[PDB]
Amino acid sequence: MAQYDVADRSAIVTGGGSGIGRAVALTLAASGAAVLVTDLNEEHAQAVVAEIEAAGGKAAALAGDVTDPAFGEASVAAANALAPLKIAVNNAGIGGEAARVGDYSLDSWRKVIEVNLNAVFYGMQPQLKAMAANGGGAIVNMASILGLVGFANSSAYVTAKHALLGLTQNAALEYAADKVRVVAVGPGFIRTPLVEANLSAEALAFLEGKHALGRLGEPEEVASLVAFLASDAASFITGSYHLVDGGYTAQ
Amino acid sequence: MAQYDVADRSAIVTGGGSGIGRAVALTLAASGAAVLVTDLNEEHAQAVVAEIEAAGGKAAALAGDVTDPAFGEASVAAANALAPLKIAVNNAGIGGEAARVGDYSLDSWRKVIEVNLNAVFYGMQPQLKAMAANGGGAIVNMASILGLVGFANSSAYVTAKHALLGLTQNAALEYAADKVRVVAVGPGFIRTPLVEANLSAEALAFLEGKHALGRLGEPEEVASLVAFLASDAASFITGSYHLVDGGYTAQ
Amino acid sequence: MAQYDVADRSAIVTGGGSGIGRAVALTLAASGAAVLVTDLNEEHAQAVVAEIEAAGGKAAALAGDVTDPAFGEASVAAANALAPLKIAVNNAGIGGEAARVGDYSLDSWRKVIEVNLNAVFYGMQPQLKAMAANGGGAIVNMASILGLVGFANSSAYVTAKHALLGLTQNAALEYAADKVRVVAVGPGFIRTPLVEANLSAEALAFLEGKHALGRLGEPEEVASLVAFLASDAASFITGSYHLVDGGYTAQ
Amino acid sequence: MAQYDVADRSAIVTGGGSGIGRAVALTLAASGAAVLVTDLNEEHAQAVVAEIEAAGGKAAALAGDVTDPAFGEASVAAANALAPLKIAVNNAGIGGEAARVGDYSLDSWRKVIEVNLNAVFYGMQPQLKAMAANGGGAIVNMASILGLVGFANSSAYVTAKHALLGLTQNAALEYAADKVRVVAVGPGFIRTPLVEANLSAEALAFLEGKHALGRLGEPEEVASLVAFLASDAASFITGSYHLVDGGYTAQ
Ligand SMILES: NC(=O)c1ccc[n+]([C@@H]2O[C@H](COP(=O)([O-])OP(=O)(O)OC[C@H]3O[C@@H](n4cnc5c(N)ncnc54)[C@H](O)[C@@H]3O)[C@@H](O)[C@H]2O)c1
Ligand SMILES: NC(=O)c1ccc[n+]([C@@H]2O[C@H](COP(=O)([O-])OP(=O)(O)OC[C@H]3O[C@@H](n4cnc5c(N)ncnc54)[C@H](O)[C@@H]3O)[C@@H](O)[C@H]2O)c1
Ligand SMILES: NC(=O)c1ccc[n+]([C@@H]2O[C@H](COP(=O)([O-])OP(=O)(O)OC[C@H]3O[C@@H](n4cnc5c(N)ncnc54)[C@H](O)[C@@H]3O)[C@@H](O)[C@H]2O)c1
Ligand SMILES: NC(=O)c1ccc[n+]([C@@H]2O[C@H](COP(=O)([O-])OP(=O)(O)OC[C@H]3O[C@@H](n4cnc5c(N)ncnc54)[C@H](O)[C@@H]3O)[C@@H](O)[C@H]2O)c1
Ligand SMILES: [Zn+2]
Ligand SMILES: [Zn+2]
Ligand SMILES: [Zn+2]
Ligand SMILES: [Zn+2]
Ligand SMILES: [Zn+2]
Ligand SMILES: [Zn+2]
Ligand SMILES: [Zn+2]
Ligand SMILES: [Zn+2]
Ligand SMILES: [Zn+2]
Ligand SMILES: [Zn+2]
Repeated sequence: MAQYDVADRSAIVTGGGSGIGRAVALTLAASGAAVLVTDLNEEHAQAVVAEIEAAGGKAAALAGDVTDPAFGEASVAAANALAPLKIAVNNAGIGGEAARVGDYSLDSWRKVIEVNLNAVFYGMQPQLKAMAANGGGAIVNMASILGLVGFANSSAYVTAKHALLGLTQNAALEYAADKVRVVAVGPGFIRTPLVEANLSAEALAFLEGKHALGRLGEPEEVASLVAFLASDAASFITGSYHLVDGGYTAQ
Repeated sequence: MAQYDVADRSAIVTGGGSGIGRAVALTLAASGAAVLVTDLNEEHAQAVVAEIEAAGGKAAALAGDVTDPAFGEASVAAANALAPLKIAVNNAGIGGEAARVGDYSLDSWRKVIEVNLNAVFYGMQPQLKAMAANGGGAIVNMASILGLVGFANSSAYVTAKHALLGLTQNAALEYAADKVRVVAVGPGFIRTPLVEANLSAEALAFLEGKHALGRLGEPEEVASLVAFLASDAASFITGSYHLVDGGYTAQ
Repeated sequence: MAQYDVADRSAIVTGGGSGIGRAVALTLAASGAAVLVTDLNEEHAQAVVAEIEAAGGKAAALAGDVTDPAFGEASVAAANALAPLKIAVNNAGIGGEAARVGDYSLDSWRKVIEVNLNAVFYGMQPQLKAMAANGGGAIVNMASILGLVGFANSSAYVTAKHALLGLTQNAALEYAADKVRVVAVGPGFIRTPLVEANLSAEALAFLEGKHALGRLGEPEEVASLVAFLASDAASFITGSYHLVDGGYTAQ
Repeated sequence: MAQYDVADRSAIVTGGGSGIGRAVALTLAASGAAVLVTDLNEEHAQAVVAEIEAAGGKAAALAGDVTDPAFGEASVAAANALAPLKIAVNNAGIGGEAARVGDYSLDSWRKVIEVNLNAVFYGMQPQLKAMAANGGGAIVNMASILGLVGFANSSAYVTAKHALLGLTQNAALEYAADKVRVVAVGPGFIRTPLVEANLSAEALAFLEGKHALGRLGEPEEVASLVAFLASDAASFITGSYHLVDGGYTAQ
């Protein structure tokens, strides 16, 4: 019977057509949030919107690329047109080329920075200004355990994640006075069916060994934290990093 | 309309007679938890159980000293009477003398360690075993911003809150496989009646400037995070540190 | 009267003609390091080389832009031509537009990222492979206290410097087997010529008041740490972040 | 040919008789420091002074228990007699029992805390006062990787070392005005001869795998960083925690 004060407000969830973003959208809607579900995938974004409408919640699907600053502008105006924008979850992420730092391809590095960092930046610009004018809010940026620690062959990913904590802090420092809070969430390895369906049974069991809890997290487990940080309950929580990693980074 | 997944179990709130402890007990009871308010101050702890009971909640008081390991054994029994124990908040803490390391009294150092660190460990011992026995749960150790950063003339206090992150980290690693989660919460300067009663207007301002949000935090604001990480919704969050600091440590 | 085990090997130092990168190159070459001083400003790189050679040290200038991957291929080759490349200090950086996250120029954001992060990555690529090749070495990345904590209106910079900590961690993990150590250094505010030149005395004062020591650092004071980490003495130090901030991030 | 600007003054190295304390004494002395080995083992402390005078340096033993505040007072008198005290390494530490938090021996916990933390504090009080009067100095506090991250079954230790970073921060803030620097070192697992002696082949192989460099640290490698941070070359470094771990904490 978990419910969060996220009503009477619109909420953007970028990359919300699948996995953790989906879990976020559904959870936020199911506490009364007007959820603008944005994604490169028009059809997934609609497929989610349909569940939220079917569950009894308001939700709308903008399709687009977060690397387009204009698309960030157009997700804020679409959200504001459901309810005042008072929530943004910059979740949309790709995993990138699997290569060492000396072998990493300059286009693949640049792509991973563009999406996992710069698109969060482009998205935040019209989120901060909207929330700031309409009296306050909460931006949740989707980082990782790998915004704190390393993992071999995922340098660009590791690097992007790490960058987010600094942009999170700075946005939080700058817009605290406008009562717009900015936090970062830091999951351990989550069973997003991309992961499940990409990994061998041997590989899955290895990562499982990295986390003290002895499993991978579920999307719903990240969403619950995101929803809490996005709520009025977390009114004193800004600029900070929050792990959901079943004890990965504790050793 | 915030509500947390803590029903059908007992919660020990140490130093729950007053301040953030009192906010926590209130907030935990209100969502269905059976709260054992433990305090030195038997009557404070009673006063709090009444508000719970006059709000429809369930709760009992136990007066004792967390510095006595026995009292921590006795707190777990008393809680497990009410319902199976699955939450414990080690919240009880004290200020200690206002001095520089080189001028610190060997008693005030030893005292602040004993209460603010050792007593947290003493309570944890039975807390863990009892939670493991009954298939798992959640321990939230009340730390601070000052378990991460310094404050001048509060060495003993800062040292103790730093310590708590390690204890938290080890306990989480060691009892993951028992589904017993352990986390720590770092508030910024909270507006308790003792802080309101102690601070000059000038000193109060100075601390406000140090927080990005441009105010001290309210107890209910710490209470909310604690209730969430104590809840089933936080089932993948363990060993981690969680700030509720209004952007104090983001600069 | 300090000396460093940095002899019989070549040492790239990006941003070499000015402030901190200059001090690095001096300190390294004064312990017998063959210093390639690389920089946009040919004639600034030349003026440092001369100071080295004048003190007895072996140094070469190679003016260009680190935002060209070609110019890190070339910088390495021209280092290997003096002595085996066993040291690289990715020090070159820029500050970017003084503006809020919401108002931040996209041009300036991408230009601050490019120099401070991507160029570090482009120049680390051949560095890593080159040092791996001459049976080991050490890369030092010039981050900041602002890879740890925020400073408002410098979001891009802060974001960039935060990123380096991940890249650094990932490089280290990935090339530890090949005995190539990677480490970040985090200075606080340093009185470079350009910092002394553009700060007003009022600004300068305010900053000194945020550092415990009550002054800004000197470049001499950053180069020593850089030199030590880049030496054979720091043989068991890889992947870690080392603050030279006069107590700035301790509060 | 590494040398450190640690001359024209006395150093305290507590635990200076064996392992990382012994390596520290040897390294400091060689660069013109007048070392006061202080240790429990009367003999071992003397055998280290002998190695120091044999290589040509200046050194004195003083056998005692750091847990005795008076012995700190006496150690500092002894140092101030050799030369004005401007180094203090609080190196002296013990393991405690290998048990879970819930089963952990209450005296073994209290013992560990007493030495690893409180003794460092007891010792610091006269260290700090003496260094402020005689125009500044440095205090290196020996922490560990286990001051940041957990290790299963060593909870009292992990706790004690975490605590050191708080004490280290606070001291640093309070006496920065008096030019007393306070830092912490975090070694990874170090194959000191006592550790060479107590590990099975199976257990040593397990720890080596946890370190990116794929071997345990040598005590000379920890000795070098301690020496640097203690030196005039580190004059803008205070309040900070310096890992020498072999990439242990970078994953
Ligand atoms: N183990 C994990 O899965 C894990 C752990 C930590 C953090 N994360 C982060 O969580 C977020 C979501 O991860 P996930 O595992 O749920 O991913 P996913 O692959 O399941 O879904 C991500 C969605 O992002 C969308 N997307 C990609 N690029 C886009 C772009 N340029 N514009 C718009 N939409 C775009 C895709 O359509 C996709 O549906 C990412 O930021 C990821 O980095 C994932
Ligand atoms: N500024 C703040 O108020 C602030 C900020 C961050 C963290 N905290 C932490 O929150 C916790 C609660 O602090 P607060 O501000 O609500 O203070 P408080 O004094 O208002 O409440 C603390 C309660 O703990 C009890 N207590 C103290 N020592 C005890 C002992 N040995 N045995 C049993 N009960 C004992 C007291 O009787 C008191 O009722 C402490 O750990 C404190 O350090 C407080
Ligand atoms: N307060 C400070 O000065 C301070 C403190 C912390 C960190 N840092 C970092 O230290 C490094 C040096 O900064 P600084 O203070 O010495 O500044 P600086 O301007 O004095 O030195 C930077 C040098 O890099 C050169 N440069 C810039 N872009 C380049 C490019 N694309 N290719 C080649 N050369 C280029 C400049 O011409 C200059 O010689 C940077 O990474 C900076 O962020 C500086
Ligand atoms: N693997 C490692 O060796 C390692 C890694 C990281 C941190 N550390 C820390 O490094 C420090 C030195 O440990 P070590 O590896 O040299 O261990 P060690 O046991 O070889 O040396 C510790 C020394 O301290 C002395 N000592 C102990 N209690 C004392 C007391 N009360 N008063 C005076 N002297 C006392 C002992 O006689 C001994 O010579 C400790 O603080 C330890 O926790 C050790
Ligand atoms: Zn389509
Ligand atoms: Zn599909
Ligand atoms: Zn499944
Ligand atoms: Zn109030
Ligand atoms: Zn700070
Ligand atoms: Zn030119
Ligand atoms: Zn010029
Ligand atoms: Zn000057
Ligand atoms: Zn050996
Ligand atoms: Zn780790």
